[PDB]
Amino acid sequence: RPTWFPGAEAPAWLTGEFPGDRGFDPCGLARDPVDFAKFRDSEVFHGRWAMLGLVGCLVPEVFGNLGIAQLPAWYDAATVANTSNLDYLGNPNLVHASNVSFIALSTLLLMGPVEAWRWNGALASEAKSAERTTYPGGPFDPLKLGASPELKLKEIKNGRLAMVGMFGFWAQSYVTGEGPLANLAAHLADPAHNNLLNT
Amino acid sequence: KWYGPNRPKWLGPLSGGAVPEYLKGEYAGDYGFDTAGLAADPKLFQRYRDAELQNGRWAMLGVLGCLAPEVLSNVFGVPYPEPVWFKTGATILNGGSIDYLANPKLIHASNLLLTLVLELVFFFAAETWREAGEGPLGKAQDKSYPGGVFDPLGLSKDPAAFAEAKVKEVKNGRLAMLAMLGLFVQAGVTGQSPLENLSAHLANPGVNFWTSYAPTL
Amino acid sequence: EAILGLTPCAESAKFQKVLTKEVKALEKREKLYEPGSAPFQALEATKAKTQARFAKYAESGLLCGADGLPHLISDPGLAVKYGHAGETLIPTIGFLYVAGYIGTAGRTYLQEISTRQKPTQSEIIIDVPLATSIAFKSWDWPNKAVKELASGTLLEDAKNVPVSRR
Amino acid sequence: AGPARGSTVKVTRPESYWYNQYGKVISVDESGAIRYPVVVRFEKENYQGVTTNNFALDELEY
Amino acid sequence: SHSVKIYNTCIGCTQCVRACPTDVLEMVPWDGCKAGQIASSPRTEDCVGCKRCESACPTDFLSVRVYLGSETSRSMGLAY
Amino acid sequence: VMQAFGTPEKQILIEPVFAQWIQSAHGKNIYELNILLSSDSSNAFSASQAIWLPGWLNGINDKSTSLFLQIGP
Amino acid sequence: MKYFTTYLSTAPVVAVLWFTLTASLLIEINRFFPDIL
Ligand code: CLA
Ligand SMILES: CC1=C(C#C/C(C)=C/C=C/C(C)=C/C=C/C=C(C)/C=C/C=C(C)/C=C/[C@@]23O[C@]2(C)C[C@@H](O)CC3(C)C)C(C)(C)C[C@H](O)C1
Ligand SMILES: CC1=C(C#C/C(C)=C/C=C/C(C)=C/C=C/C=C(C)/C=C/C=C(C)/C=C/[C@@]23O[C@]2(C)C[C@@H](O)CC3(C)C)C(C)(C)C[C@H](O)C1
Ligand code: SF4
Ligand code: SF4
Repeated sequence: RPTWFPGAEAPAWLTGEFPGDRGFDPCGLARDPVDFAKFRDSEVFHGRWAMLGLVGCLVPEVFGNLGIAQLPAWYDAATVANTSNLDYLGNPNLVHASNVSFIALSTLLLMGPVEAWRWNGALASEAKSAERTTYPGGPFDPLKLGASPELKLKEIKNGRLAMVGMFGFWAQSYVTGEGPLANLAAHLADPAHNNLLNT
Repeated sequence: KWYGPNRPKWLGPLSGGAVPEYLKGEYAGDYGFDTAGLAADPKLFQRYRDAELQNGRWAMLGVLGCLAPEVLSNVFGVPYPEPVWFKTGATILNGGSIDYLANPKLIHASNLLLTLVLELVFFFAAETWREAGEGPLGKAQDKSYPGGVFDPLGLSKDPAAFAEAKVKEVKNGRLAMLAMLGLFVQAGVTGQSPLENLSAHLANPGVNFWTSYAPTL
Repeated sequence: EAILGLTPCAESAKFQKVLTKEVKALEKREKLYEPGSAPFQALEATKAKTQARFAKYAESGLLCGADGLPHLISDPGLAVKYGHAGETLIPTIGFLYVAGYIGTAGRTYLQEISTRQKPTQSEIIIDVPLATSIAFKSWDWPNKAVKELASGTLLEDAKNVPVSRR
Repeated sequence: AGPARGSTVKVTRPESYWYNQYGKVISVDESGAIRYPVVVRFEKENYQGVTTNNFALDELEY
Repeated sequence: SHSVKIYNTCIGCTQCVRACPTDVLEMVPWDGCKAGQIASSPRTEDCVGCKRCESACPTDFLSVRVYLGSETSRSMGLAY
Repeated sequence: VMQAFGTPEKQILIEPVFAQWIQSAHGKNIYELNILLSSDSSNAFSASQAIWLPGWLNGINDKSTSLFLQIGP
Repeated sequence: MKYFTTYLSTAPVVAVLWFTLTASLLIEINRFFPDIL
């Protein structure tokens, strides 16, 4: 079986039934098969939020460079909403939001139902069964294609990449003090002397 | 190097009466040395065995970690603030930071107590798993010789090679323990780096000794 | 370094006021005696100690309040960041070592005599050899503590613990 | 069945002082009319100051 | 009046009966214990509530039990 | 006993730093701790539509009111 | 003396002795190294 390290033997509980299995579980976190189904949902979920979060974090830089709008930087938006107004796509008549606590309240109030419904497996107040959803289909799959194990592996794989990417964005922004594409531009200019190990 | 009743012993050929009875050559590094009788109780002997291996393995990483940043600063031009082992530590004091490989984008740690508290918490977990012999990383095969995740290359699979390598481990461990005790006493007496101590005795085999410091006591 | 609105005792005027006030009292008492007499010598020893003590507090980075008296810092983060760990944090470790020692010695002696014929006679007449042995072997008490904890020999099981009608 | 004279039992009568504690069996009565046939002796005296008590079989774990 | 009740854990040692200062308890025949007697409380109109019987009883949680109730001149121990 | 023996400097006088921290976060500037409402640069302070803050800070840094009294040993 | 040491082993004697030593030690430390705050 393909594994994360040359020759490395898989655990007993990681067999290969589920997409993305490369026998990686040193810390033995999926011994309990009850916790493994939750973790599997959490992995895909974390993945999908990372992918959307990556795209949404590149969008200010791209829209800046292509002359679409002067959006704030991803690490500045909460500061902008806190001190001034957050105007959608530059346009001061769009959204124009000014108070960070009302944004947070709204975020809990909108995402609460949606999150409960996701967990419950339906638009109801009690879970249908003891199983996580993860691949709903129906309205969430308008193009009528999917849930094949190859596509699932494609989701898992891009997800994992985006989560490592997102960690990148956080650390980069702290260290370099500038935007992510700016960091790419810096490395592409002079790679021997615009990197981490050069000081 | 071996086990059994006719293994190497600590007084060499003249080691007839020099071996206590309870040391029957079952465990690695038995040269029949126990002159204070500490291991006469066999539960105490299991304890001490684990302790000798814990001190040893820590001593090995220690001596490597006390020498490596000095060597990196000497050989290569890595600009450590105070690269000596007994002077490292104070770097995080005052307003200074700790930068891995003297690169201020690497750890950039300035909070001593946050460092220490994280260490104690991590160790309280990992040492409690060690003592229990079961934890996240699995159940131990032997308390001192866990195996599993701890042996990823499978070098303990062969029984005879494992039996030898236990003797290699305990002998390197003992040396490292004497090294570390060396480092401590050298710093306490000479006040200089241990690579400077070596350089001073390489330049001059003669007076540059412990018997240049002994007259001052 | 002045933190929390406090001044260092080394550069506090109220600190000096206090030292003056104590030394002046001692001078007044000395007026009554003769410069060579032994009460005089006693009051001089007292005054010496006093000035020494204030000097010590001055070169210890202690922090004075508006009253001019030293104040202790007990958050460990503040203590370690501003060099005040000797006020509470080191004493903590020191107390917790000695309290763990006393506990360990007491528990040990009790578990030892509990296997005797009349265990209650060994509580009112102390087995002094046994007690001294335990007192001196218990200097490494975290060995026993972490062993008992991790193994499971620290706690009695609930089934063996007497309890009321609940 | 009864415990053997000299065996060790654990009391399971909740109102007793010796609940969850271990005692020695001294005597078992064999008549069926007796309501508490087993005599148990304990090391720890109760608040009354007695150390012995009669028990039924359904109040002991042996 | 107070209420004195006897429960089936009695072992017929007669100690409660001996203890009682107002003759409330007596021993009647029974087959539930080796001594073949149980305590009983016919004259509870004469019980003063002293609880001497419960102090005498040697069973683990007493077999005799006095529940104090309504006072009368008899139970209140009055010579007036 | 320290007061009785004429040595008030040997009292144990622990500062209440955790309550002084909370007071600092509410806007008291007597402890020089500069956090939350006592820092000018914080999000909590610079919250645009705060607007209760000038009144509040006037009140909390006035000795006459009992709005968070100063505290010590 | 044949049971005198057993008398000295009884709880109030051992207590008086132990407190006396422990007290004496703390007094002597507070003679040599006074005024630790
Ligand atoms: C072996 C002796 C010993 C040990 C290990 C403990 C341990 C404990 N006691 Mg207990 N206790 C003891 C003796 C001991 N006690 C004695 C002698 C008394 C009567 C005064 C008590 C009265 C007592 C009360 C009222 C309470 C505790 C509580 C506790 C628990 C919390 C810590 C504490 O409150 O300390 C406080 C300890 C004391 C107030 C007593 C001082 C104990 C002395 C200083 C040490 C033992 C002296 C002994 C003579 C040593 C002889 C050893 C020698 C022969 C080798 C902890 C389990 C508390 C608890 O239940 O926590 C949940 C609690 O409320 N203890
Ligand atoms: C698996 C395993 C192990 C593991 C592991 C590892 C490496 C796990 C790591 C996980 C990792 C790295 C998870 C990251 C998540 C990132 C997310 C969800 C980001 C969302 C981000 C979003 C939704 C961002 C939104 C916004 O940015 C937008 C779009 C615009 C901004 O203006 C505003 C904000 C910022 C709000 C062990 C422990 C090694 C051993 C064990 O045995 C087995
Ligand atoms: C066997 C026996 C006997 C014996 C014996 C003998 C000889 C015992 C000797 C034991 C001995 C000598 C044991 C030393 C251990 C040293 C260790 C663990 C070092 C770790 C070091 C570490 C983990 C850390 C190092 C550093 O933190 C430092 C210091 C500073 C930092 O800048 C850098 C780092 C973090 C890297 C008797 C008593 C003679 C007779 C009896 O009958 C039988
Ligand atoms: S309470 Fe007193 S009077 Fe009443 S029955 Fe008991 S012993 Fe007799
Ligand atoms: S009630 Fe108690 S005291 Fe009275 S006879 Fe029965 S066992 Fe004995």
